[PDB]
Amino acid sequence: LPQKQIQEMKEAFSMIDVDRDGFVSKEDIKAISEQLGRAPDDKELTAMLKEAPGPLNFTMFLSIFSDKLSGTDSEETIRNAFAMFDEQETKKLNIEYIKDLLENMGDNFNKDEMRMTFKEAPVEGGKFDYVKFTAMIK
Amino acid sequence: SQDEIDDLKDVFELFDFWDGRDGAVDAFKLGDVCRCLGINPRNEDVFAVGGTHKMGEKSLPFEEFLPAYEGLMDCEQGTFADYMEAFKTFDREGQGFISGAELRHVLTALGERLSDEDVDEIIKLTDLQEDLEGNVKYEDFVKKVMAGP
Amino acid sequence: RLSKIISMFQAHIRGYLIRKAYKKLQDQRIGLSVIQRNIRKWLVLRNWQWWKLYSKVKPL
Ligand SMILES: [Ca+2]
Ligand SMILES: [Ca+2]
Repeated sequence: LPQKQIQEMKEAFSMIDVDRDGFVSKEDIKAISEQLGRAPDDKELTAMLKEAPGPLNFTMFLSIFSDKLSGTDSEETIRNAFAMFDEQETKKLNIEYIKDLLENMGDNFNKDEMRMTFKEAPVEGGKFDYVKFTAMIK
Repeated sequence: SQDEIDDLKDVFELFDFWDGRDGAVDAFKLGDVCRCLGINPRNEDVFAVGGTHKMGEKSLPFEEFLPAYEGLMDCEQGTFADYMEAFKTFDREGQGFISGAELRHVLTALGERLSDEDVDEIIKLTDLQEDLEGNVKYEDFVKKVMAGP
Repeated sequence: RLSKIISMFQAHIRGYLIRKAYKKLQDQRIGLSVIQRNIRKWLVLRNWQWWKLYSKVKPL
């Protein structure tokens, strides 16, 4: 929902849209993607706009982006949920504690989810900063 | 059994999770599963079969927990009388005191010994207001331990 | 007889510390399931091409 982001994602909608017709057309996604880095292809690019029946109006852009971001638990829940393991309130968690947790208990992570989860994670001094990782995840 | 079949169900998904939720819990934790349900054993659960020194060997599904709970359920739990004639023994002096030292020696040196770290912890909350003499009151300790947590 | 009674006391004691930890194992399941649900939610995002596209335009 948040207005802050309605106000940002409309700005982003202005660049993705290259030809100004007001609808993200496939040829714009290619054009901005060439203009940013290595483009996706057709397999992909066709498939992106086949996630929105009907014309990619700015309003359809908002929709799909929030019928995908809207599931997720909020900020303070994904942190109260890590502090359960952090009994002394040091707002960090030992890297092999959290890895043992995530990898082996509950609905275990597999080695790849594992590898991806810690590719960009906060670690320093053997400590995993979950207030930061949570901001990032979120 | 319908002591609580739908409650063993719950205690079991809970320990199922903590060793990977895949519909099965390690037989090493079968003991501990039954404790969350209101029962107390050891020698006994090893006979309804559970890992005898290890995490890793067998892992049991729901249907296989169901008779092991049944079989433990009417096993042997002691009483207040037992606890207090047992704890008399160590009362040299006749006022209901067993010293500090004497109490965690008779809990870790005997019976079905408890680790010297399970005995710092049971003394958490309970209160175990030790005397100046370093004596405790074994009656209290018996009562408090007895009142569940 | 005395050591058979000491074992049942040890059995009460053992039962006391599990029902205690029960309460804190019950929550940590929800905390652990929330932690894993939402990291799983994120790993998805970043592999979905509209998000990847947005993240590139997000400095420009
Ligand atoms: Ca356009
Ligand atoms: Ca399991």
